This record gives sequence, structure tokens and C-alpha cells, in this order.
Amino acid sequence: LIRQQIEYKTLILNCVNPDNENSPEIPVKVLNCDTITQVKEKILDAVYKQRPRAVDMDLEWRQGRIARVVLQDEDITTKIKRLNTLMHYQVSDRSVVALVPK
Amino acid sequence: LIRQQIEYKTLILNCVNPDNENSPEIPVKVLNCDTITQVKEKILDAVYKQRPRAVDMDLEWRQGRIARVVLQDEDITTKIKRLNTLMHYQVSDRSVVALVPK
Amino acid sequence: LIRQQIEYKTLILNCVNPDNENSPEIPVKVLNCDTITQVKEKILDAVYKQRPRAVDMDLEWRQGRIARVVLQDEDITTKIKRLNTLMHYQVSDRSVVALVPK
Amino acid sequence: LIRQQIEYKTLILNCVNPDNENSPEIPVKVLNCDTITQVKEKILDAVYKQRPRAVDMDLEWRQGRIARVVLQDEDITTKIKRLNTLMHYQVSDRSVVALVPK
Amino acid sequence: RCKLVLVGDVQCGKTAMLQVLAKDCYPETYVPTVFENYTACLETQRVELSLWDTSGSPYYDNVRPLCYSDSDAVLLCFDISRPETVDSALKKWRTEILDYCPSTRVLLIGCKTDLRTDLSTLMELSHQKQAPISYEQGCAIAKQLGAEIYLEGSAFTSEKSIHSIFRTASMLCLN
Amino acid sequence: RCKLVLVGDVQCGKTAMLQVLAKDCYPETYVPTVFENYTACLETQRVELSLWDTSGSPYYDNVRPLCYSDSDAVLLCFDISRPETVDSALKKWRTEILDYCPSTRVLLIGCKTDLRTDLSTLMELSHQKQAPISYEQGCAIAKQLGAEIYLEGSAFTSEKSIHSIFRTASMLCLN
Amino acid sequence: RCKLVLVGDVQCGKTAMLQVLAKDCYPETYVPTVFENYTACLETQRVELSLWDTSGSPYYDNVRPLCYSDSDAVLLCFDISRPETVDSALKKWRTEILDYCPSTRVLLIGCKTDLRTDLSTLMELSHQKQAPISYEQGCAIAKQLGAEIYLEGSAFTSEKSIHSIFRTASMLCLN
Amino acid sequence: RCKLVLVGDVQCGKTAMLQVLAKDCYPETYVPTVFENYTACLETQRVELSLWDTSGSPYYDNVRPLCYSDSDAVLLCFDISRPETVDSALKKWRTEILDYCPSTRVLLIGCKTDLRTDLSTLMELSHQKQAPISYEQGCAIAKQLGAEIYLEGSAFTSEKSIHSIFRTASMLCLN
Ligand SMILES: Nc1nc2c(ncn2[C@@H]2O[C@H](COP(=O)(O)OP(=O)(O)NP(=O)(O)O)[C@@H](O)[C@H]2O)c(=O)[nH]1
Ligand SMILES: Nc1nc2c(ncn2[C@@H]2O[C@H](COP(=O)(O)OP(=O)(O)NP(=O)(O)O)[C@@H](O)[C@H]2O)c(=O)[nH]1
Ligand SMILES: Nc1nc2c(ncn2[C@@H]2O[C@H](COP(=O)(O)OP(=O)(O)NP(=O)(O)O)[C@@H](O)[C@H]2O)c(=O)[nH]1
Ligand SMILES: Nc1nc2c(ncn2[C@@H]2O[C@H](COP(=O)(O)OP(=O)(O)NP(=O)(O)O)[C@@H](O)[C@H]2O)c(=O)[nH]1
Ligand SMILES: [Mg+2]
Ligand SMILES: [Mg+2]
Ligand SMILES: [Mg+2]
Ligand SMILES: [Mg+2]
Repeated sequence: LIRQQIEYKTLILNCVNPDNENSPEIPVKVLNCDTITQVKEKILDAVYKQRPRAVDMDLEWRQGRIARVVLQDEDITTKIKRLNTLMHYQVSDRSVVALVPK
Repeated sequence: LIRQQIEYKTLILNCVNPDNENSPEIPVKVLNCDTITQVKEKILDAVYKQRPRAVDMDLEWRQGRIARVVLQDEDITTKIKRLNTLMHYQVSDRSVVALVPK
Repeated sequence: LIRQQIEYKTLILNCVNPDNENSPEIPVKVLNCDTITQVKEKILDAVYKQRPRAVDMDLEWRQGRIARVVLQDEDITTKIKRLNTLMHYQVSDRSVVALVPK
Repeated sequence: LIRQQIEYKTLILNCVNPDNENSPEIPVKVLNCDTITQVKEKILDAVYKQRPRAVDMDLEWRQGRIARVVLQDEDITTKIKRLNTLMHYQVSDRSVVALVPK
Repeated sequence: RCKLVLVGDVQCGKTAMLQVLAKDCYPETYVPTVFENYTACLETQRVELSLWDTSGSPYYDNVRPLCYSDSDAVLLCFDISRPETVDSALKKWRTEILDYCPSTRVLLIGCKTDLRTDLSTLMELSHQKQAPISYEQGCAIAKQLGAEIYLEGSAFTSEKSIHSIFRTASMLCLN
Repeated sequence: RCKLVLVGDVQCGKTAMLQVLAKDCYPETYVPTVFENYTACLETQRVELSLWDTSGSPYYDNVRPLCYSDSDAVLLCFDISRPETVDSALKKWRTEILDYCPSTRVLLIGCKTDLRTDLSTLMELSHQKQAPISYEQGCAIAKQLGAEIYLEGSAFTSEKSIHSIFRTASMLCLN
Repeated sequence: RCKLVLVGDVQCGKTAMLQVLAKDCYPETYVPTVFENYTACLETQRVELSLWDTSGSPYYDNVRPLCYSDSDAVLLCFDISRPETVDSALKKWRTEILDYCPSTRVLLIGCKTDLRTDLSTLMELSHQKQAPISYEQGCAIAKQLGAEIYLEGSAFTSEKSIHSIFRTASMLCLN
Repeated sequence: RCKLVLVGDVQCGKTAMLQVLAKDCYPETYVPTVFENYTACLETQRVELSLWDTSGSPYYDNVRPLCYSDSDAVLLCFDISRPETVDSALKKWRTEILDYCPSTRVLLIGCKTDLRTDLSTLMELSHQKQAPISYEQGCAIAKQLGAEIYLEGSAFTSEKSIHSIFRTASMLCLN
């Protein structure tokens, strides 16, 4: 079985517990080639074993205490039409993310 | 000629130039037993050799860059009825003051 | 009784306890017109109610943790021959001093 | 041609100019599997195109302004007898080194 | 935007706290305050703090009250190494706050907690039939006064302890 | 409340400036940024600054543009000791700003002015047929770009120089 | 003149302490050390300290021992929020010290004491069947090792706590 | 080990320099010195500096000379914003140095260089038929005095400028 020139890999994202921020983050296994929608689906499956839907939530990439950016399937960074993935944004393994209600 | 138990003395106040703050302050000779109204009159005489009147202006006592307090003849600090003086507030020689339109 | 033009006054010096520095300083009443020898005598009387003699000790004037200067009856600061006093050096009330073996 | 499990690679070391420290460092190409003696030989060939010999000099690995350690073919870190190499010490590409007279 | 006014006895450590909070700078040498204002910012919610420093001296009894106006809280400070400053808190300062801003929330603040382990301070207190004010005592004094909370720190040894006082103060004012 | 976003080549000195401004802390060791936000406050008029630090790396070309949103100014930074960073300013950075926030005011910011007197930097530039970017050159580059102002400083040697950049930046945004 | 070498696991807080002591600067962001040297001075007796910082990583097992030479003490550091670093102290670090400098006095140093009151750290430890290393535990570990003393502090929250570690370390080396 | 004594008029900026050098702390508020000593360390060659701060006041003319003993250099300081302090340097201070330590090397040190760009200082000097002392003027004054060098800086705006004065001072004393 052949590996890509630009390889696909699993990553763990540390998702903030929505009920209480100071609680440990929840690890969620995802693929770097996952679209932002697929990432949200995986977080919702893991964090909600009345569920929110992928389209009801924004994925937030967090840095330190306050800094955060919203990642989406399509935005000003999209190259015209591939859906944006984690590798598009270069989200690193073990990055802190959050799901925030739109 | 006898001196008071609590002595009267002249003081110089450094009054901010109203036209431009970064200009040198204007020295104004006053008495420590001067009421706040008499102080304002003296500043207006010195700084306006259509003049504002003493009652049109508040005397501001400045400390450093931002801190300031308004001094008046009568306020919550008055002992019932002596008019407040510089010595009442203990305004020091060479204190920076300003006249601000009420 | 007439007061001097340059008045004489008592001062308290806080003398370091020689047995242990971290112990409270010992207050010693002295005169500003006292010569350094008279100051040392007074400290020795107070701190030794085999005693060291005034001539066996140097008076140290301390500032903060480490800074210190030796005061003496005669040195490079003497005006030719008045013996140096506390007022000569302008030692302030409640200054920390120490007696150190020559 | 097969590559090692633990691969060999060229590295550039930035050697301090011995005549004047504030001058630019001299780049010297070496192998990570080079012994410390071979490294010194290469620096001496590059920096002396009466030459010092490899055995006359110590290789110094520098970090920042003051920190430095001497690297040698054999020392307390040697595993008993392979000569120490750059990869033994994990000297990184573009590390600052110096040759100092023993 | 939150306005806090600091009051308490001379040399109790008010200016040292504000200098550490606002200026990242500790004053080893005592400079008596008249009045002053600092601006700090911190996150609890971004909050801008206008911090008013006042003289602890009776000398300035007539100007200090002019600082209380429209304050969200008064920080009543005392020096944990000098119990006489707790006496002033319960007497002079309580009375002044009640005379000029009786409805304003008060936070009780202990300063110089580092001096609890300072040998020479401890020895001096012992010769005076005294001891350092403890944390537990601070809490009790706060209860007695009707202060909303007791908080303490050390401007001298812990910059973060001062940050935490004002973070907590800011949170109490926003809720 | 003013939002400033810092952009410019890797190692040009953006994070060093923000750390000095917001944290009173200089990073001797280079830690590559992804993105970050700082909060500072200063007087010109009290102003709260939200400062966005971005990676200068092409690696993060897809996430950095998400930081430009609703910014009051872009601070286009370059390293006065490396003229290649001025080339990037005129090319990569101008183009990116024009692609993502063309109507947003741009301030041109020189970093590391202290290196103009650093012997080893000077010697290196000379061997490369280069020289340090001068103040006069910064002003000219700002004119060519259409930047509103050129400002410079030294995070390494002058904390106040960084304060003055942001005071001036805050004033330009309020007027 | 006193030479101290700091050893202990990666991220345990060695470089943070030295930066606070020598540079008055706290590194929020982790930069892995290879090796480094700092110079500090303090009064106990003026003492000049040459402080050697080493990597906690196995990666650098071959170069770190070269730092032990002629050291007056080894400061064996661990992170009070991570008991696995105490395990390394009793095993890897004890063994390395005994292999390379067995006659050199060892001081046991706990880092990050502030994390004893950090809610999220506490919650994480609880989910791991762990807890923070206490002061009393540090003293016991020092006894078990044959370390001359246990000392602790917080580079993050108390600059003076780090000063006091090195003042005490300097005094132990002079006596 | 190098002993430097700082002398010069009141408020000229001596204590501000030593506080920045030794304590990483700038005194905004003027506290008149009597005498004091600081210890700093720096690399040129490790050097330990014992720094003696003296009062610029005539009040302390009788105690200040006791500080000159066994000094490796005298740092004769003046305030670049007040030319009257240059007059004192050429008259009072030259004469005192010649009376008490005539063979000791003297370094001429300008303080507060930042005030050359301060609008209100500039306006005040103009109304007084004065101007700020320039760098070129400092060099000329040093020549006239027989001082070994002229150096200047800004305790207020450049911590590194003060470090560089003392690094240079240390180097002159070692050679
Ligand atoms: N040990 C220790 N000393 C402290 C601390 N904070 C302040 N000090 C000391 O106490 C002195 C007085 O502090 P300061 O804040 O100036 O007093 P203040 O409360 O503002 N007094 P005032 O009301 O008269 O202006 C300082 O000069 C310093 O030496 C601290 O946390 N610990
Ligand atoms: N001489 C000098 N060096 C400086 C100055 N500011 C920063 N540096 C050096 O430059 C290095 C890189 O600075 P930094 O701000 O981290 O770079 P950056 O612009 O944020 N890069 P990135 O975009 O990759 O995060 C620092 O580690 C420091 O050594 C300065 O004013 N002078
Ligand atoms: N809460 C807290 N965190 C700290 C403290 N000291 C350091 N840290 C955190 O721990 C991280 C790692 O610290 P550092 O000293 O760099 O680690 P190190 O021991 O030198 N590791 P290495 O051996 O790999 O170089 C720092 O980046 C900082 O975030 C402290 O006192 N408290
Ligand atoms: N603008 C500016 N002001 C400064 C600078 N250094 C000191 N000052 C100001 O000048 C004041 C007096 O400084 P200081 O060093 O205390 O004076 P001094 O020379 O020690 N005087 P004394 O001999 O009486 O102790 C400080 O309080 C500060 O406000 C500087 O570099 N720039
Ligand atoms: Mg005060
Ligand atoms: Mg960066
Ligand atoms: Mg490290
Ligand atoms: Mg002084």
C-alpha cells in the first residue's frame, strides 16, 4: 500500500469540555485530511456519546488564554472548490480546540 | 507684629497653561489661608492680565499624569461654616493646579 | 535661657546588637553636638551597663543592607581643630549605627 | 545504495574566527559520524588553507555568550572503544564551535 | 471599567501594591503619597481598572475623601506585620468609609505577608507583646467589619499575589 | 478599544515587541509563533489595545488571514538588520494586506534598531553587500507603500521605544 | 565564586528559575535547553554564582555529564505538579549523579509550587490517581536520597522564592 | 572586583541608574540619597562591581568624601536637561575630586538623554536661554576636565544604555 507525497495522518485534538473550561480537555482522534465538518462530527460523536449538529457549531482553534480563530469548510482562505481541512490550516497534533454555538 | 499659632504664608502654585498643556506652567502667588474662590481670582488675574469668572471655573489639584481632584469653597470635607482654603486641603507650595470650565 | 543659632538637640541612634544582627537595634540617646568619642562612650554605657573602650571601637553609620562609613573625631573631613560631631556628618535621628572592633 | 538505520549526514559547523571573535563565523562542512579528531582536521583544513595539528587543539561547543564544553574522541561519556563523534554528543547543524589551544 | 480606591494607614503597603500591579516596579524606599491614580488591565471579560492611591496620613484627611466618589469598591489595607494598622481599620477607616461612602463595597486587604517568616520582624513583635496578623485573623476581621472578602499578598516577594488580589477585586465588582 | 495585527517575516521581532509591551519580558530565544493575542493599556484618553501576533511563516498562510478581521490597523514589521525583510514587505506583505484587508490603515514598523551599532551585525552586512535599514529609508519605504507612518524601536534595549510605537499607533487609530 | 549545575526532567522548571534569578525574566513558552550558563551575584559575604543549565532529555545524555566538572553542588530539580519527575530523581538522576559526581553535594529543588492551588492541575492529577508533591514529601525524598536539603519555589509567581533558593544554596556551599 | 563611586548634583539621575543596573527598577519619584551601595555583576572576564551612590547635596559634604576611599573610578554625573549641573561638574565636583581623590580616574556620565526629544523640557530650556547638553558637548567637557571618557544614557527609557555605561566603565578599570 502506497503512501501519499503529502501524507495523511491521524492527530489528537484536545477539545475543551463545554460544561466547564477548567476541567481536563477531551482528546478526539481525527485525520489531518478531515474537512472541518468531519472534524466537528468526530468531536460531537466523542463529546456526546438533542445533540448539536456539525452545522450548528463553529470549530475554534485556541492559542494560550484568549487568542482564537474560527475554522470552517469554506472561508477567505479557501482555494477555488476544495473544502478546508486541518492540514489546510496546519492545525498541529494536540492543539486545543473548542466547539462554540454559532 | 505677632505671628499666628498656625501661620499664614504665601505659596506659589504652578498653573497649567490652558492653551497648551506641554507649555511651561504659570507661577501664581497665593496665600495658604486663601479660600478656593480667592485662589481662582488670583489665577484669573495672573493668567488673564470676556474673562472667565471665579464661579465659572473649578480648581483642579493635579498629581502626576492623570490623577486630579476638584477643590471648592464648600464640599463634603467642609467643617460647619468656614470656606475651604488651601491650608484646609494642605495644598503644597509649587503644586500643579489647573482651572477647568465647570 | 537662649537657644543657639544652630541648635543643639538630642537624637536617638539605633545601635546594632553586637551579639546578633537580626535582634532589635538598641536605642541610645545622644546629642547632635556630641563628638564621635562621646557618642561611642554613650553607646558603650548603654550597651554594656572588661568593657571595650571608646578608643577600641569604630562608629559605623549604616545605610540599608551593606553600605557603611566609619565616623571618627578626626579624619579627612575635619576643618582645622574642632572634633567631628554628629551634626558635622549630619547623622539623622534614628540612624542605624554599629560599634566595630578596630 | 542503502541508507543506515541511523543515517549519516553532512552538517555545517560555524567555527569562530580565532583572530577576532566579532568577525563572522567560518562555515565548515563535516559528517555527523566524524570523530572529534576528524572534525578538528576539517576545521584546520578550512581555517588554515606551522599549522596547528588536530592533537594540539580542543574542540569547543559554544552555547550563547559564555557556556561551552570541550568535546574529545574519548572522555567520561565514551562507551567502551568507539571514538566519540558529533552524533555521540548530538551536535546540531550550524552549532557554533571553536578550536582552542590545549 | 472599575474604580477602586485604596485606603489604610501610612506605610501599610498600598503604593507598593499599585506600583507592582501597574508599573512592574517595587518601591524599597518609602515615599509618602498625597494622591495618585494608576491604570491597569487584566482578564477575569477584559476589565480596565482605575486605581486610586491615597495617603494614610491624618495630614490629608480633607483631600482623601474627594477620591471616594463613584468608586466601585474601597480596598481597606493593613500591614500584617503591624497589628496597630488593624486597630485603625476597625476604628478610623471603618468610620471614614461609613461617613463618606457607606453603601460602597469594601474589600479587606492584608499587605506584606512575606514578613510572617522574617526573623527580625518576628523578634520585634515578640518584644512588643504582638504577633503578625494571620490569614485566619484577616478573614475574621473582614467578617466583623462587613467587608465582602479578605485577600492578602506580598508586593515585595510575589508580583502574581498582587495580580490575583485585583483579579479577584475586579470579579467581585462585575458580579 | 483598538485592534492591531502584527505581520512580517519570521524572526523580524514582532513577538519580542508584544512581550515587552504587554508582559515586560524580552525573549532572547526565538520561539516561532502560530498566532497569539495580547492585551495592553496606555494613555494618549485611555485606550485598550488587543494586539494580534501572527507567524511570519508561509507555513501559516492559511490561518494568518483570519486574524485581519475588524482590525483598526495592520502593523507591517521588518528587521532593520535584514534588508530581505524589507523586500518581503514591499512584495509578500503588501500583496497579502491588499488581498485580505486593502482598506485598513498600515503602519510600517522597523525592529531591532539597536543592531545599527552592533559590530558583528555590521561586519556581516558588509560581507553580504548590504547595510542596516536607516530611519530615513524606513520613511521612504512607508511613502512608497502608502503606509500612514514609519515608526521604529528596539525591544531588546528600549522598553519605552516599544511603548512609544503603540502610543503613536493608538493615537493614529483614534484620529 | 560558586558553580552550581541544574539537572532534572524536561519541562520541570530549571531554565525558568535561572531566567528569573539571572535575567529577571520568566519564560511562559517552553524552549528545550541544550546547555547554558548564567552568572548571578547575591549576598549571604558577596558570592558570584556560575549557574549551569542542562537538558533534562535523554537526547543529551552524552553532553550533559561534561557540565558536572568542578561543581560545588548539583541542584536536582523536579516539578511538584508531576510526580513522575520525582520517580526520575530517585532513579535516572540519582544514578547519573552517582556515576559522574558521587562526592558532590546535592540539593533537592521543587519547582512550580504555585500549581498546588491551580484548579485545573489539581483536577488532572485526580484523574491520574496522583496529587502534587507536598513540602513535607520533598523533605522526605531529600532524606531518602542523601540530599543535603530540600528547597522549593515558584519561578512563575515568586521571583524572591528563586532568590532565596540560591541564597540558601550559596550559603550551604560556603560552609 | 571594581569599586565605582557616583557623584554629581542633586536629582541628576545617579540613583535611577544604579536602581536600573542593580535592581531592574526605575524610581519615578525622587528620593534624596544619603549614601548607599549596590552590587552588580557583568561580563566584559567576569567583573563584580561595588557601586557607591552619594548625595549630590551640600548638606552631606562631610560624609560623602568618606566614600571615595580605594575607588577604582569616580563617575562624575550630570543631567543633560540641566546645564547648571555641567557648571557644578566643572567647579564643585572637579574641586572635590581633586581635594579627596586627585589620582583616581574620572568618567564623565550624562544622564536623562531621553529628555532631548521631550517637548516640554525643550520649551522650558528655550525660555531659560538654554538647551540640552549634546553628546558632542559631553565629549568636549570630558576633554576639558581630564576625564578618561564621556558616556551617556537614559535610565528612564533604556535599561541596556545603563548596562553599557557600566560595562565600559568596568573595561576601563581592568585596562
Ligand atoms: N516586607 C515588605 N515590605 C513591604 C511590602 N510592601 C511595601 N513594603 C515596605 O513598606 C514601605 C511602605 O510602603 P508603601 O506602599 O509606600 O506605603 P503606603 O501604604 O503607600 N503609605 P502612604 O499612605 O503613607 O503613602 C515600602 O517602602 C516598603 O519598604 C511588602 O509586601 N513586604
Ligand atoms: N538585537 C535585537 N534582537 C532582537 C530584537 N527583537 C527581537 N530580537 C531577536 O530576534 C528573535 C526573533 O524575534 P521574534 O519577535 O521572536 O520573531 P517573530 O517576528 O515573532 N517571528 P515569528 O513570526 O516567526 O514568530 C528574538 O528571539 C531575539 O533574539 C531587538 O530589538 N534587538
Ligand atoms: N505554573 C508554573 N509553570 C512553570 C514554572 N516554571 C516553569 N513553568 C512552566 O514550565 C515550562 C518549562 O520550564 P523550563 O524551565 O523551560 O523547563 P526545563 O526544566 O528547563 N526543561 P529542559 O530541561 O527541557 O530545558 C515553562 O515554559 C513554563 O510554562 C513555575 O514556577 N510555575
Ligand atoms: N526623563 C528622565 N528622568 C530621569 C532619568 N533618571 C532619573 N530621572 C528622574 O530624575 C529624578 C531624580 O533622579 P535620582 O537618580 O533620584 O537623583 P539623584 O541623582 O540620585 N539625586 P540625589 O543626589 O539627591 O540622591 C528621578 O526621580 C526621575 O524622575 C532619566 O533617565 N530620564
Ligand atoms: Mg503611598
Ligand atoms: Mg513570533
Ligand atoms: Mg531548560
Ligand atoms: Mg540619589
